[PDB]
Amino acid sequence: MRECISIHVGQAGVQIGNACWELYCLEHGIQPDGQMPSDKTIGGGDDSFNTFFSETGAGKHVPRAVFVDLEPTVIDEVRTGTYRQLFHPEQLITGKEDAANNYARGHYTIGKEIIDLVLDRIRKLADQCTGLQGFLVFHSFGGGTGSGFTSLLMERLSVDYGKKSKLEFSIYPAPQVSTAVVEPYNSILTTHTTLEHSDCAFMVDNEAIYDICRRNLDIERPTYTNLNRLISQIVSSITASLRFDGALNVDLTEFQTNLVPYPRIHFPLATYAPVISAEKAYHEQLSVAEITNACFEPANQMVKCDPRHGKYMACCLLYRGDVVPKDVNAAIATIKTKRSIQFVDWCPTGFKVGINYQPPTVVPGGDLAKVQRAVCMLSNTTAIAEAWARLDHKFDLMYAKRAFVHWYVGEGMEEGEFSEAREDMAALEKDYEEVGVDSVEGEGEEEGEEY
Amino acid sequence: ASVKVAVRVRPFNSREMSRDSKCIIQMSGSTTTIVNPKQPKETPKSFSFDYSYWSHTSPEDINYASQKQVYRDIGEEMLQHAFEGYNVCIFAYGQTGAGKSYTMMGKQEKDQQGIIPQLCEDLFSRINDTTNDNMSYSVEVSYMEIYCERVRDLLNPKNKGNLRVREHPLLGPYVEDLSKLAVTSYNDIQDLMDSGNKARTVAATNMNETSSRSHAVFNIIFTQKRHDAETNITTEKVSKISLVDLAGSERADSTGAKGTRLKEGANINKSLTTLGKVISALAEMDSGPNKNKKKKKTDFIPYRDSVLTWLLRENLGGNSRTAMVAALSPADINYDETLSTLRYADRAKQIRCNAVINEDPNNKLIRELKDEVTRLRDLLYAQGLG
Amino acid sequence: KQIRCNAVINEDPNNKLIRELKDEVTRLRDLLYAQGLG
Amino acid sequence: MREIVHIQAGQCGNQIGAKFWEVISDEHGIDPTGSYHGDSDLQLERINVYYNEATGNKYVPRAILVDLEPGTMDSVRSGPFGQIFRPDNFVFGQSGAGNNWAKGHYTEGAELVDSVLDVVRKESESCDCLQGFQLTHSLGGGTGSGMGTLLISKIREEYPDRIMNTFSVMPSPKVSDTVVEPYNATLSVHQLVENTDETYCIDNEALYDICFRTLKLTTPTYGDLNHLVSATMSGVTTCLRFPGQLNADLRKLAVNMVPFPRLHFFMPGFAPLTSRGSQQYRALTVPELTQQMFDSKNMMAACDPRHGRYLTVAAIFRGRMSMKEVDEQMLNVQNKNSSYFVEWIPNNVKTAVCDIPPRGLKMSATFIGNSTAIQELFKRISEQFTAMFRRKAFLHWYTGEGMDEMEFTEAESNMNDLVSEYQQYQDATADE
Ligand SMILES: CC(=O)O[C@H]1C(=O)[C@@]2(C)[C@H]([C@H](OC(=O)c3ccccc3)[C@]3(O)C[C@H](OC(=O)[C@H](O)[C@@H](NC(=O)c4ccccc4)c4ccccc4)C(C)=C1C3(C)C)[C@]1(OC(C)=O)CO[C@@H]1C[C@@H]2O
Ligand SMILES: Nc1nc2c(ncn2[C@@H]2O[C@H](COP(=O)(O)OP(=O)(O)OP(=O)(O)O)[C@@H](O)[C@H]2O)c(=O)[nH]1
Ligand SMILES: Nc1ncnc2c1ncn2[C@@H]1O[C@H](COP(=O)(O)OP(=O)(O)NP(=O)(O)O)[C@@H](O)[C@H]1O
Ligand SMILES: Nc1nc2c(ncn2[C@@H]2O[C@H](COP(=O)(O)OP(=O)(O)O)[C@@H](O)[C@H]2O)c(=O)[nH]1
Ligand SMILES: [Mg+2]
Ligand SMILES: [Mg+2]
Repeated sequence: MRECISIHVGQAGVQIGNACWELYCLEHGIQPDGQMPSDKTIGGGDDSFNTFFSETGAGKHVPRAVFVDLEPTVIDEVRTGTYRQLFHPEQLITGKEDAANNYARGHYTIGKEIIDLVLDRIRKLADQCTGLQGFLVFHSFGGGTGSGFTSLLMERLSVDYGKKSKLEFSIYPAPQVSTAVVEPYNSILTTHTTLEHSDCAFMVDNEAIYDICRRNLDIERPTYTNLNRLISQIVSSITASLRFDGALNVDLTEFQTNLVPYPRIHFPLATYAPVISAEKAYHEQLSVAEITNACFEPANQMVKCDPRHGKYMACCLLYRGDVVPKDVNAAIATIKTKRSIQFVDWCPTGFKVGINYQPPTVVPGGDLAKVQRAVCMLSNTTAIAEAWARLDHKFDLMYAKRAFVHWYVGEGMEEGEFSEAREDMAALEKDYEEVGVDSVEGEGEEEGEEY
Repeated sequence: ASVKVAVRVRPFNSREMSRDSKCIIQMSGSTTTIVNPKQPKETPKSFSFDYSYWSHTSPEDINYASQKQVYRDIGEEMLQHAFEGYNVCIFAYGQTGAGKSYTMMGKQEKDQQGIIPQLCEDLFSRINDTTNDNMSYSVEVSYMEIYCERVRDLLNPKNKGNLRVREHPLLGPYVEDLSKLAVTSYNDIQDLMDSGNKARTVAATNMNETSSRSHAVFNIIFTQKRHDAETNITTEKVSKISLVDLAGSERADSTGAKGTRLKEGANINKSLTTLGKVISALAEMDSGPNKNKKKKKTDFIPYRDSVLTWLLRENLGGNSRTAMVAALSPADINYDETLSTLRYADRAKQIRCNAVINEDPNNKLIRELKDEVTRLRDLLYAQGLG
Repeated sequence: KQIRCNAVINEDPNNKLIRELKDEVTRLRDLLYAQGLG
Repeated sequence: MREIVHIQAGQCGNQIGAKFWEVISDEHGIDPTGSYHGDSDLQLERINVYYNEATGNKYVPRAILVDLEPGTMDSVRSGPFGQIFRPDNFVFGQSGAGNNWAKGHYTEGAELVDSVLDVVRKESESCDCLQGFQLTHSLGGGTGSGMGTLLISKIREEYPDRIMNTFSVMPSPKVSDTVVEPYNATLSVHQLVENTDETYCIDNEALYDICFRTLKLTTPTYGDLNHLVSATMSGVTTCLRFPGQLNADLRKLAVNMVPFPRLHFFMPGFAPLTSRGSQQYRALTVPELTQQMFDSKNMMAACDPRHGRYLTVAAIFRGRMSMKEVDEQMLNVQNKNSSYFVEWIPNNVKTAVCDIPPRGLKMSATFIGNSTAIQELFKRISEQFTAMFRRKAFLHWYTGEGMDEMEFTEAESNMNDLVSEYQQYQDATADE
């Protein structure tokens, strides 16, 4: 029973959770009311996969989800929506104001009196679980709740459970586009928790996904629904290895064993290759080589960063559908001969491969074409440093004059939690710069004894 | 420094007296002569060793060697080498039931004690006599056996488990979780010796009533310290004294072994055969590069084929000064076996070690640089430039 | 009055001694080779 | 009555064992449900080598299945021959090793090793005269490598006099499926060189090369690799089961192939292999099998024999054929390729002949080589090992589970010593 508990914090977290749970319900043939007529039609089976859904006596299936936010609006949209009967009635929503783009308000003042209930319900979910693999936390940098309350919850979880993996999916601020004036402060103040407590953090950018939607899917006016659906596809590709049979299955521990060389560099990028519209699904073969090559194109990255400016440290490919090992081997072999893709000299292997038989599903009303093959790549590289550096600059431009600071100090913080965070960012950037340097020439300086 | 080689011949035992008692071993000076009983017409083959010892008759004075004689000749020399700061080893060799237990351990109740007790007593006397305000000494003991490719500890109380052999990157092989006991007086180490000899595995066979069943290694770690508050360095010297008693080769026909006693013997023979190869291999290499030209291209020594050769990697060659004591049997019936020992002994002297021994490489570098500064300053002063 | 603090550095005495002795050896050798005494 | 206990560990070992039990089961004539439906009288004569006899005229294979992830076990049970195995031998836990050798050997496997040894002891006690074991696993993986090494160590501790075989799938230069393969491979090879009598080397690159070039398949899967490997395993131990003009027990192969104890890494091969299109053209005879066995491209280890020397080789033929032709062909192979054999082992070719071929063939042959070229493989791993160990690329995962740098260093030193021990005999002209 490869059980995984999902936690959604903030508006971005709740909406990505809506998309994710729509996809999960469609994958296993669960109706919006929690019933599964597939078993009744067939007679019995294991289709109620215990990764996400828990089966009660009467044939209903309750998801292993925990939605949290400080605004009643975002989750009251779910309590009276299509999926109102699917979730347990307990949704952990503080009937008060919100963090208000304020890390201090979400971490110290209002984050209290809601953390205890959240931890209690997480404990109740964990008690029902046997062989719990880890957590999947969804949130967004730049928001008050998704920064402060996520920090508090991650701290408490690291205190309590400790050894269980805690993966992170977060929406990083874009370089140019933004939706708040105090995004850099909230983003920078979360580095301590996203570093010390998480085991692997996946970052995505709205500008990159908008570019992908405009260029590949030919959607000129996308909304957040398309972005959430793409992120849901990414998470499903990650988690499919422990729900369906396959030639090579990759658990959540193999992830961390293969992708993170050192504890402090666990920030891999993610990407999905066969992102294509229904009309353009024709005129294309969609073979293993094509999707595998498209995973490495800088235009297809989900974060505004150029891999050509850095070096690849580790790669994990997860294939779905009608795929065979020899095509994957040929794709990796032809990739290794390209000079535009550089690997660090101290990781000569540089690839982890997993294959799953279940092909990706299509959500009605969606925009992704039905395909026979797919691949999700997760790549730990050094180009991500750039994504920090720009944001770091922005932070300085506001902290030189102490703008917007009185709101933060008026809720419980002092200015030093505003420098300590900056120094931690600087140290992280120094680490990323140091790891990517080539080994010094003949690293034992030089050698050669008599004979 | 070449390996030192001693050979010794023992008197007749009951098995020899009951059967034909014709002697074949003769000794004169440093020369040991063996004569083929089956071919009296043949040449009296002879070998020149560093030391040879005749223990056949005690009243007479024909180069008779008591235990104290061999002890002075080999063990006292090697102990003096140890005091100068050199890792040191003495190991026994030959065939089953010849002389190893008598030579190395001896009979404790009698005055004819083996090399290990006399070395330990002289070492304790020297550390007690030469003690001073500045000088100081420390000593530590351990004792292990190799039974069937498995290491066991004797000085420790009953530990049914078998220890694990490991490899420090700089110091080479060692035995993990080995009870290294601190000792302070001759009586205490004597008690440890008695307990260790009791703990060994010994079984009776036709060739000998107390045939040893396991190789044994006795290690003494000695530390020599000089205290000075101004210039001198404490822990000036550290040395390792290794006395090795090997179970001898056996033949199933004469031994009469069956079942477990046979299987043990097989392992013993294996642990000897590999050892012989190593000795031969080592000799040729240290003969070849030294004499041939100096090429030093590549030569492989099969150290890893047995745990005995693995643990003694630094003893048979490298960073130690080593002596080899061969035990002979005067019986005519034993000739075809006895000569074999001599052959390997004849090769044993060819082996050449490489021992320097230092400590605290930071102090080594500092001392080297300071000595260079002093030498250059003295040269400048002598030539009028200082 | 925020001012530059710099890093307080305390070198190891062993490394200092080794470096000083190496420099002294080099200087004395360059002196001795100069006066054609080496 | 000689017979073998069988152990399977990891995904690769489990799948290869499943395919192997389907092949052996045909030769002996066994229904998937367990009943016997053969035609020849000699199939049941020595069936006890692999199969225990149940009450209802059924036959239960003497297999042990080991893993830490339950999923593979399900794939064995929900298969063509899933019901043949007794449920009591399915030993498994939860929370698999995750490609971490430390978890497999020290932390997780240390708890399941007791149960696995209990089942192994139960199977071995009922044996009339236990010959030896054989283990199938992958060195470059997680639970497979670690638990295989641990079980090998324990069994050699408890059964020192019996043969301990091993079929290992090691990393490849180009084919790589895990980032941390060198660490697992190095530690596994350090464990195997001490505690094993025979170790057959298998590489995915060589099997894919055989499939593409020899068998001309277009879309090979792991089924074909398992097919080739299982054919090799059935070929190795033919002579315990069926009569022959000149038999060859496992101990005979061990004695004749191993000159020194640490040199027991073999290169396997099988013949004939014809692609299903050229079957009507070639004549099948002993010279053709001899030519195909010694061909470089037919080996399963991806190490060219031309880059070294053959310390020893063994040829096990199956079929009705003349001994004179076999001896003449082996002598001709020795004489013509004079430079690829060592000069101090005269007649370094073991020969065995069995009178019962496979069911669909008139003749067949298996080749077990022992050559210095295998050093290349180890060298490659060692190179990659250094490239990660010098910077400590992924060492925190291993050190967090109760290891240290010293084990890595000693494993690397042992591997280098083995690599040096092969080269010694590799060069010609022993004098200078
Ligand atoms: C001769 C004929 O008309 O059919 C042959 C055949 O065409 C060939 C091509 C067979 C065929 O092999 C393959 O096509 C193949 C594909 C992938 C991997 C391995 C083999 C055959 O499939 C394989 C099959 O092999 C057997 O039946 C053996 O007994 C084999 N057992 C099994 O394959 C087997 C598989 C599943 C269940 C039960 C038995 C065996 C081999 C060694 C030791 C013991 C058993 C045979 C003779 C043939 C076909 C069917 C075409 C060959 O294989 C073997 C092992 O015999 C390919 O090289 C040989 C040469 C044969 O001529
Ligand atoms: N991809 C994606 N991003 C979103 C979505 N909703 C919000 N975001 C991101 O979230 C950022 C705003 O922070 P929020 O997470 O909404 O803050 P919050 O969770 O509402 O918490 P409060 O600030 O206290 O209200 C914006 O910059 C968006 O980029 C969404 O539906 N999809
Ligand atoms: N030179 C000697 N003078 C007097 N007695 C001796 C002499 N050499 C051996 N003995 C005795 O003869 C017997 C055989 O010697 P012993 O030392 O036990 O053989 P060993 O070296 O132990 N052979 P093994 O222990 O199997 O490797 C013992 O009782 C010894 O005390
Ligand atoms: N020949 C063969 N090799 C396999 C198969 N499955 C996996 N492998 C190899 O095994 C390696 C992965 O090891 P794995 O089975 O995951 O080890 P485990 O995790 O301990 O069970 C890969 O490098 C593959 O090349 C198979 O079915 N056949
Ligand atoms: Mg909000
Ligand atoms: Mg003795």
